[PDB]
Amino acid sequence: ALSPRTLTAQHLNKLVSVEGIVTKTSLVRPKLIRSVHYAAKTGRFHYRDYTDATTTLTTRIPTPAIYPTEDTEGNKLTTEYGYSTFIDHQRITVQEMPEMAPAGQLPRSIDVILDDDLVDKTKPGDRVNVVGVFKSLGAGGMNQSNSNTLIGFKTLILGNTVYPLHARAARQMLTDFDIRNINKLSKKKDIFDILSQSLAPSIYGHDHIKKAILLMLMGGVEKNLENGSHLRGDINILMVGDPSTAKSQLLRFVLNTASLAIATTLTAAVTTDRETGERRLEAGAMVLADRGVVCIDEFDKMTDVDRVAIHEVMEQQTVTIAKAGIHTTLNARCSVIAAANPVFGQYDVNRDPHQNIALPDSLLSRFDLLFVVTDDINEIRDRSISEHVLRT
Amino acid sequence: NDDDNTEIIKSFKNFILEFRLDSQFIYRDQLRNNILVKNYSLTVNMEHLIGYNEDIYKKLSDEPSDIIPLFETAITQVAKRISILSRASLPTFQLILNSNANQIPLRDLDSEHVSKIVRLSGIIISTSVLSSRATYLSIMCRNCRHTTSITINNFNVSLPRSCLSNCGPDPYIIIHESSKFIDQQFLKLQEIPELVPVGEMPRNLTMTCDRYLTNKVIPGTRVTIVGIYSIYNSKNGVAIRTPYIKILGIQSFTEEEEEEFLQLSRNPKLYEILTNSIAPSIFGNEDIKKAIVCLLMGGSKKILPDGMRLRGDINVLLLGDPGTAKSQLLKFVEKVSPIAVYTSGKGSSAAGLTASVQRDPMTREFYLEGGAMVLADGGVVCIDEFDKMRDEDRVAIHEAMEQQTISIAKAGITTVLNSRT
Amino acid sequence: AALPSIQLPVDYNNLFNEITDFLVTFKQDTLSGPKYMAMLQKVANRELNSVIIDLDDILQYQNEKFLQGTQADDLVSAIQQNANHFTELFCRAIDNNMPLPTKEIDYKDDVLDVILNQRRLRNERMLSDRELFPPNLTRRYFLYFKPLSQN
DNA sequence: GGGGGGGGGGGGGGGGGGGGGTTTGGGGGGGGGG
DNA sequence: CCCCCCCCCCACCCCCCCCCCCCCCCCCCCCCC
Ligand SMILES: Nc1ncnc2c1ncn2[C@@H]1O[C@H](COP(=O)(O)OP(=O)(O)NP(=O)(O)O)[C@@H](O)[C@H]1O
Ligand SMILES: [Mg+2]
Ligand SMILES: [Zn+2]
Repeated sequence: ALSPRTLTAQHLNKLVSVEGIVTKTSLVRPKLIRSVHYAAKTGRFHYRDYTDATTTLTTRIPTPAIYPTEDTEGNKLTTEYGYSTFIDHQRITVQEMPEMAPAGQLPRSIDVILDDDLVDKTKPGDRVNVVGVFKSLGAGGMNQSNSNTLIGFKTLILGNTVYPLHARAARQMLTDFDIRNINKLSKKKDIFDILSQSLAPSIYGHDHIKKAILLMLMGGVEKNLENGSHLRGDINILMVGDPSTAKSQLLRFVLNTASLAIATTLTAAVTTDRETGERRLEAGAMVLADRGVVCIDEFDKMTDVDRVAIHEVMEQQTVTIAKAGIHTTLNARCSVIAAANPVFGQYDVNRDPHQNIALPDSLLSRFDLLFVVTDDINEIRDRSISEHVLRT
Repeated sequence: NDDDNTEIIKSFKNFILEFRLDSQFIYRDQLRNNILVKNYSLTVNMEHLIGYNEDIYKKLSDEPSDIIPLFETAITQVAKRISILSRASLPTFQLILNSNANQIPLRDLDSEHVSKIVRLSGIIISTSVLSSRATYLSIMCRNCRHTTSITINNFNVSLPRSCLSNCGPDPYIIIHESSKFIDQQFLKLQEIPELVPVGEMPRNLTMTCDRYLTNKVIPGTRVTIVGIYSIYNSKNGVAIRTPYIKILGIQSFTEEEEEEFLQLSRNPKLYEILTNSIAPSIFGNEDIKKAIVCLLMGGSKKILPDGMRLRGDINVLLLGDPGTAKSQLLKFVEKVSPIAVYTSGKGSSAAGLTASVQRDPMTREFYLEGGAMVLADGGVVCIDEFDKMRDEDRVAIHEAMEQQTISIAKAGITTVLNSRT
Repeated sequence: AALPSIQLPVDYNNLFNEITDFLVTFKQDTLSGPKYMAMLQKVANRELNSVIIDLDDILQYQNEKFLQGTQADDLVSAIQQNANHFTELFCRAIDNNMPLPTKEIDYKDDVLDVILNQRRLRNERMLSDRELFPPNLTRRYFLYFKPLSQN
């Protein structure tokens, strides 16, 4: 039981478990392992199997990626896709958990190789435990091209299983007990208080904020009028105020209560990266939250090209693309809750949100509800939260 | 000459088995005790090798790259003889050298020291990730599957050019299952700053270590190195060669400082004593010195049942008039704090603060390298004249100062680093 | 470089015969010459180049044969499994069976006609004791398989 | 006295072996805010 | 009007090729008819 740090050359060719975090997931590629060929005149189906340092746990002579095209008798061969066998192949770089990395050291990392049904078991950032065989491969500079032989051998884990560590319900099951108690509760009058106050029970006060949050979670109905003329039913909220107030903690409670909820701290874009010789259309949180919700902390920090396009989310519940010939429009039909801080100093309750924060009034006005919260210096609140922090 | 090598080996075996001072066989004891705790190395003081038989030291120092493997071999044979009943398997033991030869400062090492044993000192400014070097290669011919092997001594081999009895031009391959490997690590040593010549830029050496010398140092540590000043033909003048050192030894709680610190803890006047001991030439500023002691000690770092983790590190800002000894206090804290980094605000860049991309000249491939915050992890970063720092740098301070992390996505390398500072 | 070989549950001779049988027989009879041979007369007139095969037509033909009590060896599965090879088989069947043109074309205006006619003349000069071409050269149409509908 | 056959030189073909094939910092220009 | 910001620009297999060797052809010389 190891991590990418304590994984050591003594462990080579042993079966190991590595605790870590996924980074640099490669694209999935099909790897040829058996090629099948009809022989044009001979009638027989010839074939060839293939080998490399990753497809086998033990060393065997590599078979170098060439399709044969002629029989022993010289007759030409036609390669048979479908009958030929390809396995999915993917590389993932497991990083050491930064909590484990000691003082003054960077986190080590290693490349896991995954085939077929272990492919895409994880995505970048997933905390994971992988089990596989730790291996060396390649010539390590022992081949006579390399004048420099101080370079070490490449090493890998050939994966045998991938356990995502999600723990240290997106649609829930419903029992008859749930059906009964939901309906029995719904006939009571104080449900709008009790359910909303069940949100964020550690938070002092802020009843109206919790009620407004519940109305956003149970948001309004869409209106497609005649000719399909669309008017938006979704609700949008913004919590302006001081830092150290309930805001960010309320966003945690909302994020863990809602479903199809996206965490941010936008719109859609046409994008490119180091290895891509190509441009791809990317989804921001509102597109990802289509008919869901977005949680936007530190919303005062968002840059101009984002804020200019937020109007399309707020008015049309959509976002439009306008470069690389991908002129199109995407569904972004979400209900948003955002939070923001003063750009300088504590919040001046005399000044407007437009004045305490750089966001324009012509943007701030889009939100259905616009709260301003502040760190009231109340002794009862301070006594309570203080003793909670001390017990912590 | 194999008989001569055998007599060298037997000479070293006799040195292990016979060397004795004040009734103790120190190297038999050290080798046995090292075997018990399962570290297969031996630390040899060359004063003792000289004192035993200076002919052996002369052979060693004339050509260490040939003699050191023979000494290692002798250590293996004695290890078996003192820990296994033979006629009723251990690896190749690492040799480690202690020395008091006169140091050559890192700038004076030049072509006359090539392949000599050298003693020097400096500051370790970088420590690469571990890497695997072969000791025993199991080797196979691609055509006839004639198998052979290479046993390697890592002091400077290649695959054989053609089959050792058509068989193809360049046929051999490695059997990675039966081959044996060791850990190798690269370090960069910079010369001691108070030894740099006037107006010079400080010079540095790349150097290597393996087995039980890996992970033994961290960046910023001041060390004395014993190693072979040596050469390799890098890919990047004409007939030129890259110098490097193959390390053979490093020097950088004890059971009585345990008692000393118990006694000092028991002293009732301790806080006044430490307060006086911070920047003792600086008069006054008593409460500020008291706060510096608090910052040095830190609070207590904590973990909750949720996995959530709470800051132990204290941050202190000294804002005030000119000539109030602020910079003097920071430049003292960089001395006393066991891990510390000193920067100045106008000397900074966001990269050199959090972390930066590099391309290693040795592999010729990318790797990420830590900035001032990472190098201060576990201690204090002293940011002098902080008011002069650019806005983007002060933004980059936020994560490393409050979240105590640095999140990275550069050159395709996604990574997150720790910054307990 | 010697190769091993294995037996497999298919025969391209049998399937080539099945493909040409389908081509010279089938029509969309539920809507009441063959659809494909008529379309190939349009190809022969140089009025069409996009030859489309419906997998639904193949399925209807298979069901007609199975209804008439003979197994059609499920050509739909074969083309859905190793599609690329069956482009070659379908094109060879068409090249073996396409009828001659009806509409006039001014046939000599195509360089391929002149050059292959000249090669034929030269080959007859040889053949007095004193393939003609690779078929893709002469093949003017483009062949595509069109998928199954929901069923 | 011319044509065939023997012997030697010169050229061409064929085979075998070998080598090659993005981040960070700095200055200056250009534009926007106090 | 002046200064600061921010933007730009720049640093292992397969083919071609060459070298080596062997055979075949063509010319010259000598003999035979
Ligand atoms: N209280 C003091 N006791 C002794 N020496 C002092 C004291 N205050 C200042 N000095 C001396 O004055 C100098 C203080 O320099 P420095 O540490 O740079 O002050 P500072 O607070 O950093 N001022 P500045 O760099 O302009 O922000 C040193 O040479 C000290 O020796
Ligand atoms: Mg100062
Ligand atoms: Zn061989």
